[PDB]
Amino acid sequence: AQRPQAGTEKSDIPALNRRMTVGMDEIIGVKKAAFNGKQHGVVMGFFGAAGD
Amino acid sequence: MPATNSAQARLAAPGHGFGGNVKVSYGSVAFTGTITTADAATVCNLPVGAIVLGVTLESDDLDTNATPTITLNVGDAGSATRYFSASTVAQAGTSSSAPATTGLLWTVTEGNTAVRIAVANNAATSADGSVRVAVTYYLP
Amino acid sequence: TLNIPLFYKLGGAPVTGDTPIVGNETPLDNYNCGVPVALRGKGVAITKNQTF
Amino acid sequence: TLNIPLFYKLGGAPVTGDTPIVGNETPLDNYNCGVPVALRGKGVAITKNQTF
Repeated sequence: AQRPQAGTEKSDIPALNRRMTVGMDEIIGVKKAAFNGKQHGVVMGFFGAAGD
Repeated sequence: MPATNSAQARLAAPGHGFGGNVKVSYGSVAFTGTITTADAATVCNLPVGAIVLGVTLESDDLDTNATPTITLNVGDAGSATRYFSASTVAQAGTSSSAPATTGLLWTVTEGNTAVRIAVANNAATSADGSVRVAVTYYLP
Repeated sequence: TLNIPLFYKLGGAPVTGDTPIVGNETPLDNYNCGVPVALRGKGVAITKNQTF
Repeated sequence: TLNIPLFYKLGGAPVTGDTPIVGNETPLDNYNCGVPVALRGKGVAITKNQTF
């Protein structure tokens, strides 16, 4: 919905540069494809990894 | 041992700006006439998404008797005695300015955004005065 | 939010011998998937007490 | 001596739903490393009693 955009602000007094804030903002949504209660394109697999 | 770090466990942390640098709401309800237990009045009104920090209750002398018996309750529409229960600061013998001790750090729900003052016990001899409430809170 | 459709395959039996192409109906399957979208961001402050 | 700075990465939580880009601050981490410097040497002598 919105690409990440940046912006800055002079907070306390713009003449007496005592404070400044930078920031970034985003509108996005991520979801796994699901139809009729089923995974659309993923096969999950569980294996025993010992981690030695 | 399973006492982990809080539901807060990852972020940075607030300072100068438009956040929830803590706030007040103040009202001065004026009682007059005779004072029975059929009294109710809003003094102030609160947000929805806010957590209370502390309530200060200062009143005048409302029952000038040798044995005073006036008694106040401070709360909202859900719980009539949520902040103060049997305050007795309006009596002419005791002292005023009692801070709140019950129900402090809790998120306000919908329909509970108006602070009422209800009279719990009848006044033996009603005088004229006023009651002040200051409620501190903040927002996310 | 944003809804995405899906059509399945076709399912029955080949109408053997005598049967119409007007008598014996099929439906075609159809489903949905909706992705919700939210705002999010992050910011950093810079003072002057820690800058000179 | 010579001092060298370092900046870390960024740390918190994405300010979900409603929150400003002016309310909820971060610091940026910063560190130092200083290398000290010293003199050093070596020498060799040659006579004439051991040279003719």
